Amino acid sequence: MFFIKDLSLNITLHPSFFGPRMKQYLKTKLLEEVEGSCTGKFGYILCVLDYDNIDIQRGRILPTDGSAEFNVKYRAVVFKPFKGEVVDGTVVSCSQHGFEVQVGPMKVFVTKHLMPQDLTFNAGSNPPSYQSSEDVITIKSRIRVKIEGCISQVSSIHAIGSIKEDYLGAI
Amino acid sequence: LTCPECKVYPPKIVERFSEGDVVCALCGLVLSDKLVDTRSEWRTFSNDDHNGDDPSRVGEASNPLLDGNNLSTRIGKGETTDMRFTKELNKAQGKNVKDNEVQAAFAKITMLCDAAELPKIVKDCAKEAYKLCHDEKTLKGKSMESIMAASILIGCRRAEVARTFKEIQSLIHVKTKEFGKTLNIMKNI
Amino acid sequence: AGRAALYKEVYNVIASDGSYVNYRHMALLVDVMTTQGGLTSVTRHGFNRSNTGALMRCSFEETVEILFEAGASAELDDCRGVSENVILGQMAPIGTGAFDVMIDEESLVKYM
Amino acid sequence: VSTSTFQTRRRRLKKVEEEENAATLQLGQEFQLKQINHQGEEEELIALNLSEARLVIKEALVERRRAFKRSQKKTREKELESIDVLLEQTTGGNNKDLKNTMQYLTNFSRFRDQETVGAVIQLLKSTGLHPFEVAQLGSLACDTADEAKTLIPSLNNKISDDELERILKELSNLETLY
Amino acid sequence: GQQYSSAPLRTVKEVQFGLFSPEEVRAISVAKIRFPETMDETQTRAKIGGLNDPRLGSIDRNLKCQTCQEGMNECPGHFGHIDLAKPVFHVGFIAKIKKVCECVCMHCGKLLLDEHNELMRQALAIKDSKKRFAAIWTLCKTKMVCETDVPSEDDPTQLVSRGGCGNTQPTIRKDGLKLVGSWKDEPELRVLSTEEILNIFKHISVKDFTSLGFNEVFSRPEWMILTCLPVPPPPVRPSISFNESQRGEDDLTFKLADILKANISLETLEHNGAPHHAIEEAESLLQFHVATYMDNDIAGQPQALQKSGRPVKSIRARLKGKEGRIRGNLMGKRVDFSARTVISGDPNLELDQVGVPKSIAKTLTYPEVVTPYNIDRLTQLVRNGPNEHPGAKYVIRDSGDRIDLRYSKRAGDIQLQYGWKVERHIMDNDPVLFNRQPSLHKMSMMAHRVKVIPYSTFRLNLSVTSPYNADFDGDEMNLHVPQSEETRAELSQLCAVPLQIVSPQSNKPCMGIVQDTLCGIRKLTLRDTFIELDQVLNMLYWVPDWDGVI
Amino acid sequence: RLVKALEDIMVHYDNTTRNSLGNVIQFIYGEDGMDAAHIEKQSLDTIGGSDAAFEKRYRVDLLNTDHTLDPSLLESGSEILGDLKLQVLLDEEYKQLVKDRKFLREVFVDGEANWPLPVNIRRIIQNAQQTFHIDHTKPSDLTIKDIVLGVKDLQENLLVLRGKNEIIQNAQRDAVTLFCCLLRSRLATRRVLQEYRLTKQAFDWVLSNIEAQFLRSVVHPGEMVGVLAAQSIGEPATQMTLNTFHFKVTSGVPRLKEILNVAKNMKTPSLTVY
Amino acid sequence: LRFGEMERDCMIAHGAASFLKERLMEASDAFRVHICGICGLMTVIAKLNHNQFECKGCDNKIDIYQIHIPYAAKLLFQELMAMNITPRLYTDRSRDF
Amino acid sequence: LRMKHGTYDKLDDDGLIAPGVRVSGEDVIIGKTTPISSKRDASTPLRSTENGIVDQVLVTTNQDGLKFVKVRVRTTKIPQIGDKF
Amino acid sequence: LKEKAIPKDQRATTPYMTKYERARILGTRALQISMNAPVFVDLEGETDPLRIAMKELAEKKIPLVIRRYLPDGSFEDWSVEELIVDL
DNA sequence: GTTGTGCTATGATATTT
RNA sequence: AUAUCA
DNA sequence: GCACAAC
Ligand SMILES: [Mg+2]
Ligand SMILES: [Mg+2]
Ligand SMILES: [Zn+2]
Ligand SMILES: [Zn+2]
Ligand SMILES: [Zn+2]
Ligand SMILES: [Zn+2]
Repeated sequence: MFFIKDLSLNITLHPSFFGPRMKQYLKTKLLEEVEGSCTGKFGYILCVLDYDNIDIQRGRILPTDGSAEFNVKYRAVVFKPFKGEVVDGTVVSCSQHGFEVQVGPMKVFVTKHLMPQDLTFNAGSNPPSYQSSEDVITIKSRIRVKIEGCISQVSSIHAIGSIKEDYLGAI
Repeated sequence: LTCPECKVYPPKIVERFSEGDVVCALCGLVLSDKLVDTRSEWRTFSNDDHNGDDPSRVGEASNPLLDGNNLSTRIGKGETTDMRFTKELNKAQGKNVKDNEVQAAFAKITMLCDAAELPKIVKDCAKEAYKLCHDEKTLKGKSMESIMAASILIGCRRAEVARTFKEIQSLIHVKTKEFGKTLNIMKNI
Repeated sequence: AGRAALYKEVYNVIASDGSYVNYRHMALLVDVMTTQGGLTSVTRHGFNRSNTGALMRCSFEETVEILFEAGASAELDDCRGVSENVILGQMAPIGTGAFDVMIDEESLVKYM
Repeated sequence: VSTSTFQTRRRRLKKVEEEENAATLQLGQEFQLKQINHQGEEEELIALNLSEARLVIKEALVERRRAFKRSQKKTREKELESIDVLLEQTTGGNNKDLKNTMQYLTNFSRFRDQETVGAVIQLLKSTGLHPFEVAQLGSLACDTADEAKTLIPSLNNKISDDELERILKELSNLETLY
Repeated sequence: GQQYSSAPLRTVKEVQFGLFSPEEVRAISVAKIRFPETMDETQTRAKIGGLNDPRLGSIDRNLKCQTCQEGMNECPGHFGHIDLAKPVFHVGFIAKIKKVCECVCMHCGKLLLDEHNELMRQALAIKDSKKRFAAIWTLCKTKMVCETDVPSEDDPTQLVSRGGCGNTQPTIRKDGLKLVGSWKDEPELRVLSTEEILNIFKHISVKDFTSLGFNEVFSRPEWMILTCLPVPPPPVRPSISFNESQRGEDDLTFKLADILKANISLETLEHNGAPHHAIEEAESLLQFHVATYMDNDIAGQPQALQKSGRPVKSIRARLKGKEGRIRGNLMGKRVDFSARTVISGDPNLELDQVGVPKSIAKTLTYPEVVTPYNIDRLTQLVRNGPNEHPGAKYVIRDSGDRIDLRYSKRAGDIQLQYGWKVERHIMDNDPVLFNRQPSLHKMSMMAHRVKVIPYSTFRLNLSVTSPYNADFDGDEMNLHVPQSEETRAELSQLCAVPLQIVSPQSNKPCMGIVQDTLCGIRKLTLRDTFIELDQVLNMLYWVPDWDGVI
Repeated sequence: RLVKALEDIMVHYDNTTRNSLGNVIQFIYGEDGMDAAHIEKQSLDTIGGSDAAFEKRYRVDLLNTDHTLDPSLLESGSEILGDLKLQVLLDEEYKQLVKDRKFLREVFVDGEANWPLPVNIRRIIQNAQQTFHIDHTKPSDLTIKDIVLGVKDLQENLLVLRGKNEIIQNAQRDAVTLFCCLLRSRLATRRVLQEYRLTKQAFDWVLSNIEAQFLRSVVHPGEMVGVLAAQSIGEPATQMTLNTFHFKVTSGVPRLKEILNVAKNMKTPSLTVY
Repeated sequence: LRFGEMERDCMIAHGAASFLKERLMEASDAFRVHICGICGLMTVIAKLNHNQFECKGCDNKIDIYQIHIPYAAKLLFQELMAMNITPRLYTDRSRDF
Repeated sequence: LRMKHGTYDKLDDDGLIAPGVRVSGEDVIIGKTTPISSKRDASTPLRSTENGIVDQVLVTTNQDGLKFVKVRVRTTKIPQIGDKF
Repeated sequence: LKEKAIPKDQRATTPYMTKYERARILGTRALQISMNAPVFVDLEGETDPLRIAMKELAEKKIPLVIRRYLPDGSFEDWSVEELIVDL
């Protein structure tokens, strides 16, 4: 996982920016619009690489308003989870319904029903935890999860995970 | 509409039709730019085009007060037409045809006004008086040929068309005291 | 040889009026009527029956009967005709529209 | 304004064609392994394990701070702090996505140094598995060849049981003791 | 204005024509459309969950447009569907439909002629889809039997069995909007019903109809037959609410209601005890209403008429003629920022100028954009107001907010910002397109140079009469004002009068000295003509380009 | 109908004339690649006249006492007499001139001399005299080489079509065939020295102006050529009055219909037998 | 006043392409619709305020372009649809040339 | 509702201008409302391209007795430039 | 495909600027100038954006580039610096 | 051989139900 | 729809 | 009312 992807964005510049700090404004407008966004298609666009060699290309000037539209080609590190992927992460929240595991930029929810048999939610614990005989899972512990499926909400990707099978769980 | 910048309770606004704008008379802010000619737009529904050459003429006016909303064209002869298909498609409209039939009591009012030499504004009041009182429990079981004979004097008494009750006794029919009580239970409604 | 006689016959109609049109204009018309392989009439069942864009053909004479056929034949209009871009309200690919203009950052930094 | 990719596709009108993604190595239409360079040449997919991802981003965010000071002309625990300094200098600050990614990567990375990472890179690339699998093998620490072939089902029969145990041995050694 | 959408602005590069799959018609639709009632929740003032906005488009200066909101000047209007009781022919393809049936085996669905046939092998080779169908049809319209047995391409001694089914093919003929077959002492004659055809088409093979010109994705034969009816939104068929007892509906809304009524009727008949012949009687009524709605000018059939005796304006008829949607709303349309009046001649104008009545110049506008070059000048114009000539009518802020200068109390006070526009009066030396109809060649539209003058006529130099073909016997002409800094450059650089002097029509100038000046330039040139000092000085002075040397 | 049929025809950036399909109609617009507005009727000279007078006008024989250039016409005239190296240049020049003759007579078989061609060469020679104050009594400082090799070098500069390949280059030579015929008939060695009396300075300027004007005369890619053609024909068809006047072949507007409709049944069919 | 067909032929014959465009759009019709980039239809439910789009039927909320076309052109396509014809509009090409 | 931008001051309370008043563009000759519910404006303005003085104004009922009013407006047209002879 | 960019040498179109190319360049630049785009020339008191764009164009300091499309899809890029203006 | 099917100048202006 | 305008 | 196109 954690890919590097070759992407291209279309930015449009209003003529008043047709000055010497043009390429700079463009690369900036790229980092504003793309970096830290999130799409179902590519995942989380986390960071744009090689700031110096971002290719601005030539800008086609639209024929109505004087503005000019560029196709900025850039390289980025992205994050896209897949069903079946196994990931380590940290517990960030933990309720009577399961717990969330923050993995990279995205959280994964482990429903109380994809959990080992005797590992059950005890609310008298401080904080509320999952309290097996040889396991205690709470709000700060490290977990290894298997992603049972992803949900795409074009702004973020959320997913649901299992710790039931062999080799999973706490670490 | 009310100007977003000013907001005074009596919202003084003008319709500068000639520039096709709706302006706030105080600050001068234009509140709308798309503006349509209602006269010429109404010309597309009620025109003088009976031939069928006008490309502007594209709709028809109806009367939602009298016949409700019954949109329905009629199969008829055109330029290139066989007299066979007209008959079949009309004989087919016969199988598709109670209160949706009591609208033929408008044909009783129309044929009574034209027999009484009455204007087009009187019929449409007699048809609206009859539609709003023929299914009343306040009229219940009055002589059904004397409640439409009473709604014609109700339509004449608003359109300023002088017609005595004895003038409508000559038309149909009228039983005097029978269409005189009916001319009062409706008058209350 | 037909192309020639066709120019010749058109030329005669113009020169009979004592008028004069530059050869190219008449040659262009004639050349168009004949590049199909034979005499293509300048009529609804001639030039407008070629395999051009569907909206283009529809703007002259057969309109709806052209758009139904356009539908059932699943035509694809590549929008190179002037007619198409006019219907679409876009800058036509003619004259001032036959190229494209782009800014170059390299030389913009040069000049200033 | 929706950010586009490097490859083309025929719009057959039938949007109903997209398949799901799994550990049968059926990544997206986007992330399949034969993909295309900005210069137009066909190169292989690049999936990074952490450590490797932590370095790419760090190395890149520094290349960027340089350029911003140019234009200005006219221990793990300690690193968690230094990184949050680099972000407030180079990123838009609203980038909570990246801020977590670095905290995550910094806390879960098995290999710290570019030398060590290169050693993993060398080792894992003779096996000629999917680039997705070598990334997982670089991120998930496993002791038995079963652990591996359970957490990475995508393998199963691509590599032998004993040859995979050799590799897990060499990975465990290269593991940085923070 | 019209509010901002984050959607990427793009241009249309290709247009992919096709037919509507009933599956898709259903899928697009935002409303069921169940009742022939317009609005009136029984004598009310709201739309009925049934015809126009059951969930649909919005009108009447009211947002309500199903979550979409926006209202009139943004909403495109979204479609509803109508579920038809039985299949009906789309009037436009009754032609094609008959032709397809002649090509395909009825009841079987196979093509009547194989690759085994020699002439068909040739027809199947054709590249143009349209020409190929032509050939293919001409071949197997005569094939009156679906073969099971056919001689191989080796020798007629042993026959190779192609596709099965061995039925006689009917000679199909068009009777009204129905298709009639005839199978061969005395033949069998009966009506091919739509449901048959619809079924026979579905069985047609993908490689078969592809050979017949159709396309597997966008245009399948089975979609030539209407099963679901896309219902157009109010924008396509506007309504008007006059005075509570007067209301105007569009002819389409009428024609739809008939389709619906005829539909609701036939649905009840099939549901109930189907009397066979009383159903097909009601079907060919539905067939008529649906058919007459797309086309009312049908040959052989009676027109659907609208009470007043006038025939219903079908959809076909709105697109058709000059004054249609094509010839008259797209290929040519009336426009803003234009003016027209009587022309008169003026020997004291320049060739490339045009006399513009002060009244017109005060009405027509050019939206100059505030930069620090014109910022001073524009502030003075605004401050003049729209009454005095050199002034302005509107001031447009960056937000799109436009202000009518004739209603602002602090008119001259508005501190203009760069980037804001100021819609000012047409001024002297602004470029305009001048045009005299019929515009027969490009010199009938030439870019002129405004001179604001008094009196109500357009004034033009006489030598420019020749290409506009104007005489001053009450002729009117057209002025168009460009609105962009870019669009005036196109005029000034390309369409300008002085450029059009030497014409490509005939490689000679198309403008010359005429009338008085031509007649008098002869009388001035005679050897007899001598001029003495006092008047010579006056002639000399009169030439603006005079070098001051007697 | 004419406009809607020529609508999408225009000239593309390879000086070709295509439609919205990219189908080629004309390979070089107007067969010459020239913009119509830059063309003028010009006399082709060479084409007509007696063989005897043609020889009197163009032939230069440096090897013959009588038919050489008189030393009044140029400085080098006295030491030009009998110069065998030079005479091969003029022999070439005059051979090329008689080639053009038999060619122009193959092209305009009736012998018409006045045809529309770009660059008015007659007015360039005029402007050259008005400018440099050419003295019609003093010998020029031109060499035979200056004139002969100059006009040969100009010809290679009058390009309508660029393109490194052979086919394009051939289409280039072909589109400038008739102009170069005119050009050699106007800057023939004798004619330059005897009739125009140009000087080396004037002659060089003249050749400069020819090149620059020729370039200015070629069609601009984008030119809507077809609509232009339809209007150029439609418009004077409106001025057409038959409307005979004072008073057996159908002519004018109704005959023009037949031609465009390609009507099989024409009103006045005829054939002229020679 | 009517800028008719013949007035168009002239602006073409002149090569003034932008003038034609301004005259046919800005000077008149000039509408903006959103189209789905799967089916070239104008069936996008653009709630510009909430910045939500979506073309159901394609179940597509991601592939949406906004275009600028004459209203009378938008009227034309809707009328063709009304007659079962699909005028599909695409913003990318697929054909060479 | 939807009043004309023109002026209504020249109307006497019967909704008519008295004859003799001089008018001008966009001004309201006849005041009318079409009550629907308070009421929309159905008034008649003088043609915007014209002007003059009201000549005569008559009030009547027709065949069926609908009140209707005719207004005459007089101008004097003095020969100007675009004028035809 | 974008391989249809014909390289700088091997360009074969007129090295002269077409009447429409110049018209569009002047219009385009004038437009941008009126939209407050930076001006690349000492305006000697000039205020009309067209007059300014012409001063830019006669100084060959417009940073625009014409992309000439050929009928088959290819194109040749020329810069106004290099195009010859002889109109 | 007969039927049958498209279209037939540009713009402008003024009334009449 | 008629009348009319160049 | 054409004139050319398909039955
Ligand atoms: Mg005249
Ligand atoms: Mg005249
Ligand atoms: Zn206000
Ligand atoms: Zn809506
Ligand atoms: Zn069969
Ligand atoms: Zn869609």
